[PDB]
Amino acid sequence: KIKPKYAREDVVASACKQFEFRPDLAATSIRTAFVLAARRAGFPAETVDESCAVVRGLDDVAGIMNYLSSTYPASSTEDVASLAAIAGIKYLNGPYEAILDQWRWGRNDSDTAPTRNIPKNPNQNVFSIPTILHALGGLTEAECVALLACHSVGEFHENVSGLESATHTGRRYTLNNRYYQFLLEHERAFAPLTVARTQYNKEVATLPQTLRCVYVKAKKRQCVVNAAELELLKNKTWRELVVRYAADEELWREQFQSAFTKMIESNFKRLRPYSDPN
Ligand code: HEM
Repeated sequence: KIKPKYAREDVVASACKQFEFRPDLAATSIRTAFVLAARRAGFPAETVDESCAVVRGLDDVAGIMNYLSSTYPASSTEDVASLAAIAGIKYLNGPYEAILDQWRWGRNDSDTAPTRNIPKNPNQNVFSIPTILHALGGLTEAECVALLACHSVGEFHENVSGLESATHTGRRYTLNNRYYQFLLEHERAFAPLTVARTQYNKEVATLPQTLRCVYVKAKKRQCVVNAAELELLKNKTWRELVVRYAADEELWREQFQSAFTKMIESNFKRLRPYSDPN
């Protein structure tokens, strides 16, 4: 039955309206697509030292998801969640047109036991970034690198990373290739950041130790990036992709949409090609 009950653009439009009153939840909804995919792949995170696939800071997003599901019953919650992430990209002026046009449906709301992969080294606790990203549907290195431009939007939260009033790149509301340009520009100025225990970050059981920081200007904005994200700039092939995306927005948009689609389809079976229900 090539028969979704609803039009995918209606769900996207309904999520966008929510974002119009809660603009901050667009980027969190995008992060949620990664959280879900990382969890299906066996990489749920406990610490942002590994990735932002932590379960924390998603209450308000779950609020919107519940609204969308009530609004669109008969849809699976997983399908709705992927469309909300896509709506986040749209809201944040990101490239989403191919992702939406090629969107497939039928994601099973399975009741699957959470799994956590175990590193080969007994004294290793965090997985590398390539290990995690490649596993989100079998991504190429180009797709992995393309996906990280989601860090060009959103911000840090006290119950997730343990700090507030910081972003990756100094901006929050445009999802483009500025991420790559930012990393390359400030690569050598990033310094270790100590995240202190405060009365506001108690939800973060173990504060991250690998965060690094630059202050960018007539006031300074605190810009924060994982040491691991920066260390990849030392890898030849990774860096050439960062350099390339910094200069070639068109190429980046293509790879981004291809990666994002693989991610939101990863570890789902029997997804169905979309047909207009009308
Ligand atoms: C795999 C390595 C990754 C690392 C180390 C990492 C690190 C982080 C950190 C520290 C934050 C701040 C979280 C907070 O305090 O709220 C963040 C936020 C965010 N990340 Fe990641 N991340 C990774 C992967 C990804 C991927 C693959 C995506 C998208 C597909 C993504 C999308 C986002 C978005 C949209 C935000 C902002 C969320 C918000 O504003 O609520 N990240 N990331």
